[PDB]
Formats: sequence, structure tokens, C-alpha cells
Amino acid sequence: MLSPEALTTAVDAAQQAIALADTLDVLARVKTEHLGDRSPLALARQALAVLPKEQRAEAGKRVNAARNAAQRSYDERLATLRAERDAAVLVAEGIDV
Amino acid sequence: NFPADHPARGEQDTFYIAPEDSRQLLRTHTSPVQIRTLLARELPVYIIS
Amino acid sequence: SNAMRLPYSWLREVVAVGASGWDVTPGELEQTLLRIGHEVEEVIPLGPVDGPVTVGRVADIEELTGYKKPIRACAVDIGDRQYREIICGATNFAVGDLVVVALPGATLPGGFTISARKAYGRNSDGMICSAAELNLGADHSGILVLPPGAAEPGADGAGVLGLDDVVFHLAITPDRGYCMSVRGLARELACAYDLDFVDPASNSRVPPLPIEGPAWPLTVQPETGVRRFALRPVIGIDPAAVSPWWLQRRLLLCGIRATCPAVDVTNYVMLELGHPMHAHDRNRISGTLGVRFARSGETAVTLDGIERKLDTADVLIVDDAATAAIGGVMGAASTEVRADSTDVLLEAAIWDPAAVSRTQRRLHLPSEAARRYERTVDPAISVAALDRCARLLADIAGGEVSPTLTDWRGDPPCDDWSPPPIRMGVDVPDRIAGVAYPQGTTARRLAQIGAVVTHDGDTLTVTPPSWRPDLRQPADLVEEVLRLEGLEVIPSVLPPAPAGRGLTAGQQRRRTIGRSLALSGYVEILPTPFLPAGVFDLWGLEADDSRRMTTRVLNPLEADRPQLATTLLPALLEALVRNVSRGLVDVALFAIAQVVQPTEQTRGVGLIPVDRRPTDDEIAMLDASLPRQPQHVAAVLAGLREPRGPWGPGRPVEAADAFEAVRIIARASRVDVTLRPAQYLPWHPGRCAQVFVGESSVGHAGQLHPAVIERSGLPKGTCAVELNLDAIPCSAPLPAPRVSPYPAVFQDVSLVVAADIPAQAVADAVRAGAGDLLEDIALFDVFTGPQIGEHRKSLTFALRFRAPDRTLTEDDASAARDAAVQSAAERVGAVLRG
RNA sequence: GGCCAGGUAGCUCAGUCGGUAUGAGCGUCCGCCUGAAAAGCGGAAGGUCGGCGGUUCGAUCCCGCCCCUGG
Ligand SMILES: [Mg+2]
Ligand SMILES: [Mg+2]
Ligand SMILES: [Mg+2]
Ligand SMILES: [Mg+2]
Repeated sequence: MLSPEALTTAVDAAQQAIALADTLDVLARVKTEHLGDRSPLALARQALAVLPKEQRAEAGKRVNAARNAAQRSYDERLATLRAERDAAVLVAEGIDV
Repeated sequence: NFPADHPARGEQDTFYIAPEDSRQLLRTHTSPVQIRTLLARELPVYIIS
Repeated sequence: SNAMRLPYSWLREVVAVGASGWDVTPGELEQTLLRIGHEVEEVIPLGPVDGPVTVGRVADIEELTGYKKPIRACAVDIGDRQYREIICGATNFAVGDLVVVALPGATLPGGFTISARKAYGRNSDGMICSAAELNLGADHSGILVLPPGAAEPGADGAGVLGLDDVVFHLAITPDRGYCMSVRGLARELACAYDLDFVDPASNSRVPPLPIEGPAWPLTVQPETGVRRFALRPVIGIDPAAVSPWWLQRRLLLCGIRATCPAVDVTNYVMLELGHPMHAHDRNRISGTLGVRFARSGETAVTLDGIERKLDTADVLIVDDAATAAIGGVMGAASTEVRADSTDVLLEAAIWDPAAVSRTQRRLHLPSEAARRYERTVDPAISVAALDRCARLLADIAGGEVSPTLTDWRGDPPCDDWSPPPIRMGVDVPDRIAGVAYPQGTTARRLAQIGAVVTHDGDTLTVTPPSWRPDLRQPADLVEEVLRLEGLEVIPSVLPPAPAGRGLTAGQQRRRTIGRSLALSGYVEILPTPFLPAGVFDLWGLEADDSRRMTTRVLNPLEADRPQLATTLLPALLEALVRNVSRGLVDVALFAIAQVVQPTEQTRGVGLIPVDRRPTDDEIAMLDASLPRQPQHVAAVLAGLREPRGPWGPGRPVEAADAFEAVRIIARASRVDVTLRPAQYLPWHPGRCAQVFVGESSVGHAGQLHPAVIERSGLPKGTCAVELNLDAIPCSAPLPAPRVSPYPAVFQDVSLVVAADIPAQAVADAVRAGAGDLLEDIALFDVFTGPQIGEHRKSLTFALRFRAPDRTLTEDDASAARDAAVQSAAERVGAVLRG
């Protein structure tokens, strides 16, 4: 939760788990463990309060870019799965009305 | 018989239909039905709305 | 806007001039006012106080410092040789002021017993009271300071303050503006109690002041609708004079704060006679006073130092320098009376009621004057109200009334303000009331309210008084006779209502649908026409969807919900969320109401004159300019459709439950419907049926789209149905069943079809080929096992054959079955199961 | 129309004026448990702190406008 090495590691761990999720239920689990309050990227923003005041502006900027990276990958993945779901409800759940 | 520009009509706060001065609104009472019945039906009228 | 407050003592005094000794209990007075048509909103008695509550004078003030707030140790003269030391926290009084003191042992409104206290390191021997503590007024910031000379130290506080009085809060109807004063209300009580009334605005009570010349140059544009404009000056008033306590108290009990004599007298006279008055500083008037319409873009700063944007329909008072007043609403700060004012020019004017109403409503100024002018003010009492002000102001403030007067009364001058006479049969009130009133009752009552009555055989000629412009037709006169005689004397007889036709077919069907859905487990709600904010965005509808063409409300109670409902589902889904969010997760709702579906932009129709019946073309035009409002039946379901119990775990809601809701409505309407697959938001496109009565679409039903459920916070698997009842024709079938006494033949037929083939289409094909021998057909199996090819399904129907005139053989029945299979092969490509 | 106080989880409400609301009670989910339940015990999920912008590396918190309340 310090150097960009620790940030890029958590982003890649969050990004590959986001690309692995194929259902909306699985992506909800990834959102909890990689973007929720108990996620590595969230703990990095929590450690910005215990950092010296002269270092909050520099280190806090590197956290925002890393969080936006995993957040952007989540939104595009959520839209992709929602698009697939909307395009599959007609056939995969069709009934004789 | 509502007087225009009068507290008997202006103080009757009404849901007016947009835009302003459209002369169209949500009815504050079912009394306009009694006007429609008098115009439509023949006398005598014994009606409930 | 219609509130009128006045103390009973003042009302009794005006009534007692012509009815010496008149006095009634506040309870009886309220019933009398209610019986003649005056709503009494509240009866507020003053006080009560008990024990030593006396008038005192502050003889010295010691400022106690070092505390959280400024505190005063006061020596108060209560009328004896021993001054009382009283601790008070208020700061709105000085040495020499008259105050009201509650001494130890006194009781204040609310059981507040007063005793000596040890406050702020000092010994307080009572308290100095505020208006709120004495239940005299609402002022609680400071304590009550009586004006000088109001009483001497030692006078009984309750007597000086008049705490035995009672304040009446009245809601005056907009047709009785004359009752916005003690004059009109006293007159009403004189009518109700058959008393002699002495008009407080008459010349005997307000003798005319001298008229020796014009008081001020005046130009009046008669197009402004002004009926009268009178001016009289009062010169040499004392800037140090204050209004006496009897005048400040009556203003207080009427809800008006006292300021200075010049303004206090104008407010007092307005309350007494109903004619709004205004006082100008004559030394701040520059040249000729002009009454004219405001020009385009003209502005003015009013009494309260606020600039107003004026309209060309606003009537103004201006001079050569600036604007002096907004006619009938509020005066301007330019000619406003100030503390140093010594020469006052009093304004007594009658403005156009409609002009004042438009101006005060556009500018949001419901002043005491405006809400009286918009209800018509008696134009005959202008100079009387003017002379009442000038005489009272000169007496109080030590001024002198100038014998000059300007009195504009129109071109040509109007010297008689009598409304047009009204002709009415003497027994017209008797016919409408259904009561045979005593002889001469109509003429006596109409004379009581001030009208001139002359007899012409059986026809009365009634000229209403100038303060009753609401009396225009005989019906207005009938109300006056009936309300004064009392509506309790009217008997109760049922009218001769003719042979009616009862409920229509549509009203009867609306009941049968409600009974059927309720008996099937649905709970009715009352849907709201205001759509939720962005409901169609949650549904994902296209921008050209006809449901988006909504009628919008200009002044909704929630600015984010202005649009009227084009569909009943948003209201039902809102009630569905309310139930599920509160622990009731197994719910089935329905609603039967109208929608608002405009076919064009909001187009209004000009005013048709109401002195005639609108033509049939004018009635059709008013209907076409309105949006289409058909009647819909809709329903929503979520959670369990059938609850759990000792029979099993229950069954969750599925799309077939919404389909059955359609057939429940169809059976209640006695129509036959068909369900066809369709794509239509917000429904699930694979679980959505379009409902048809014949070949006309009447609505949709099925499960909602899962994305709509997610974006709307709905329960998973929520189903819905909405039908257009106006699109379903009312049917009156007359069946003639012929029961055949011959036995039936039972056979089952198993057909294999493509998966996309609807089961109903297979049954229709089987029915068409079987012929008249087919008595009943029922699907009871749909099999898609391994022995059935992919994208195919096996359907097995239970057939029942019966002839009307003979007993069949199995070969006879099999002939109809084989003919049904051939029809199924030709129409849906069915293959006999093998 | 005023300066204020408010809008916070599915319900009813606490609490924060810059980097975690360790939010509570109840509601939801999992485990032990029961034939299946509930309680109990042990674990979890869920708020984008009213909306739209601005300031800032970063806003539930600061500034503006607006929606809906209480006084
Ligand atoms: Mg009433
Ligand atoms: Mg009347
Ligand atoms: Mg809530
Ligand atoms: Mg449990």
C-alpha cells in the first residue's frame, strides 16, 4: 500500500479477476474483494490518513490513478455482462405464453 | 360561475397543466361532470359522479 | 387571505350603540355567527390572571454585569411608598416606562404561580410581564411597555389590559368583503338579533369635516378602474405623540402592530369601517399626484424598501418626482410617513377589485388593504372614512385638520353609488326554501341588510346597498332571507326522482373485474397520476415510445414528478416496493383507473361566453383539445403466489400467473382473448404475451425484464399485466346450450411439433379438424425428453367426443382424431407421436 | 421570502465540517444446529451519506445552484 509496485500488483490482481468473471453474480464477488472496503486498493486510501501530511498529496495521487484503473475495468466489464444478459434473455429464458 | 381574477377563483389553488395560461388543469372537484351531464342529457337530471 | 380577527369588546361596543345593553356569551355568539354563514376558526379568550397583577413604573435600572446575558435590577413603583426590586432580563424598556408587574402570589396563564426568587445573586420580588406571558399578544422578545398616560402605578393589570376580552378569528367567504371590518360584522349581528343598527360610517357617527377647497392637485385616468379618490390633509402633528393604549390594544388584538399615530389611525379606521386608508408625508410630495397605469418596464420601491417590477395593468399613484404608491396594494417609501413627519395627506381611494387582485398576486403582496380591495370596498364611505382618520389623527397627535378636500368621483361625478335594482316575486324565497315564511318576512330581512324595498303587487323591487355588490340576482336575495331566518327551519322531503336505468354495462363490468381479482388474491390500490422521476429511463423505453408523450403539471407538489401517468404500472410498482420493503414480500396488487395519453401538445381553448349554452361544435372542440383518458386495469405480482402451509412450501410467482390474471379479467368481462408472444418493455421479451380481443390489441402481460427489475429495485421475477378496458368491447352473450344425453368417447392424441409452435395453435388446429364431435380438448403433457428431437416438443391433448343424436364408436371417434391430426400437420407441421 | 436544522442501509434512526459511516436495532445471506424451522452462537453481503456542478492529488464533510422536509 505504498510504492506503485504495490499498486500495480493490486490493480492487476483486480483486473484479471474482473476479466475472469463471466456472470453478474461472480462480478459482484470481485467488486467486494477488489473494490470493497476490505480490498487492497481501499486499504491504500485508508493508509493515507496515517501518512505524514507532506506526503499525502504525492502518494494520494498515485492511489487515485490506481483506483480509477480498477474502477474503469469494472464498469466496462459490468456493461459487457449486462449487454450479454440483455441479448440472451429472449432465447435462454423463452416460454410458451 | 367562478369569477375571473377573484379570490373565489385565485385562492382555489389548482394543479394547472403546463404551459402557463393553457386553460387546462386537474379538476379540483367533480363539478365539471355536472356541466357535461346538463349539456348531454335531457331534463330532468338526477345524477351522481 | 380570508382571516378576520377582532375583540368581542369592540364588536359589542359598535352593536351596543343602537342596542344599548347588548351582551352575549362567547359560546352563543359563535353559534349565531355560524348560523348566518360566518366560519369561526378560533375563539381565544385573554388571560386569565389572578392575584396581584398591577401596573408599575420603572423608577430605576441597575445593569447587572458579569453574566451570560444583560440582566437588569429594576426598582418598580407599584403605587405605594415601598418600591419593589424586580430582576428582569428584557432590554426594551427605559426609566419612566409603564409596565405590568406580577407580584408574588399571582397566577399567570398556564398555572404559572409567581413567587419571590433568588436570581442572579439578587432577590426578585415578582416579575415584569411580556404580552405572551399575560396571554395578551404574541410578543415574547421583550416585556410589555404601556404607552405613557395609559394608567397610573397601582391600577389593576387585568382591567387596564382588558384581559376579560375574547378574540374571534373568522374566515370570511370571498362574497362578503363587507364583513372584513367591525362595521359589517356588527351589522350582521344586528340582523341576526333583530336589533337597531347605528352605522359607524354614517354622518351622525362621523360628522362631515369642512370643505373649503381642493386639498391637492390630482389627475386621474378613468381607464384605471378607480371609482373614487379622496384626499384631506392634517397639518402640524406632534412627532413625539404616541397612540393611546385603547387604540394600540385594539390594533394588537386584531393582529396589527402599532407604529406611529398617523399609521395607527389608518389601520384602526380600516378595521372599524372596512375602507383601507393610507397616510402620506405631504412635505415629501413633489407636484401633482397622478393616477395612471404603469408603463412597460416601470418599477417602484414600496413601503418595505423593496423594488417591484410593474405591469401595464398595474394602477399607480405618482407625482413629478417618483411613484408614491402601488394602487390598493402598498404605498411607496418616497411619500412614506416617517418619525419626523409633521404634515400628513390622507389617501381614501377605491380601486378596481380585479386590478388589485392581479397585481397583489403577481407581486405576492396579500396586504390588509389589497385583500379588502379585491373583495370590493364600499365606495360610498370614502370621505366618511377619510374624515374619521383626519379627526382622530389630529386629536391624538395634536394636529389640526385642514378644511380642504379633494374628492374625485369619476367623469361625470357619481353622487349615488346604488347598484341596479332587482325584481323578485315576494314568495320566491318561500319557494326555494320550501317554507311558507310569515307575511312580510322577505321584505323585512332585505331591509335589514340595507336594501331599499318597494312593493308592486306581488313583485318586489330591491336595490341592494353599496357595500353589497354580491347581490346581483334574485338568488342572492334568497340566500339573505334564508340564512337570516335559519336553514334549520327548512323541512326534509325526498324529491321525485324518476325511473332510472341503473348501472351501465361498463360500470357493472368494472365491479365484476374488481370482485374477481380480489377473490383471486389481489389487493386493490389507488394509483397516483404523477409518474415517478425518470421511470421511463429505468424501463429503457425508446425516446419515441408513445408512453413518453405525457401531460405535465405546471405546479406539482414535487418538482421531479410533474408528468401524468400514461400507464398504471409505475404506480403499482411503487406500491409493490412499499409493501416488499416493509416485510410483506408475497404481494399481488391491482388497480382500475384512467391514464392521461395526449395526442398533441397542450392546446387550450379560449373562453366561451357563459351567458349561453355552448354549441355542439364548441362542446366537441373542448373535448378534442383534451388528452385521451381511457380506463385501464393493471396488476403486479412478486414473491410467493401461493403461500406455504401444511400442504407444502408454496409456489413462487411466475409469468403464467400474470397470464391467468388476463383470463380472470377476460372471464369477468365475458370476452374471449388470445395471448401471442411479443416484445414490449418493460416486460421480459421471452416471457411477454400480447393480449388480443379478436384482432385488436388490448394490452400485455408476463414477467418483467430483469434489467428493468435491477434498475428499479424491484423483486426478482416480478410479473405485471396492463389492459385497456376501453379497447375491450362490452359483450352480452345469450348462450343456448344443448345437453346431449348420449355417452362420450375419451381419447388422447400425442403430437410432436417444433419448439417455437405455441401450444394454443396446436389445439386450434386439432379443434378445426376434429369437427363438431369434439366436445372438449385439454393439454396435459409437454415432453422434451431424449426420444424427442432437439428444438422439438411432444404435446398430448385429452380429447372428449360426443354426438348430439347417437352413441359413437371408437372408429367414429378415431375418424375425427385422425382428421384432427391431419389438420395439425397442415397448420403447424405436427407429426403423430411414434 | 429570511438565516438556521435537516434528506444517511431494505425499515426506524445515530454519527462524522478531506483520505475506514470499524454505524446501531430490525430486514437479507452462510455455517453449527433441526426431519424441515426459529432462537442461540459464529460469520458475511448491502449505502455510490438528496441531485447537478465546482474546489482539491482525493469530498458524505468545503463552495454554488436546484429538488423535498421541520421550524
Ligand atoms: Mg368550512
Ligand atoms: Mg350570496
Ligand atoms: Mg429511510
Ligand atoms: Mg441463520
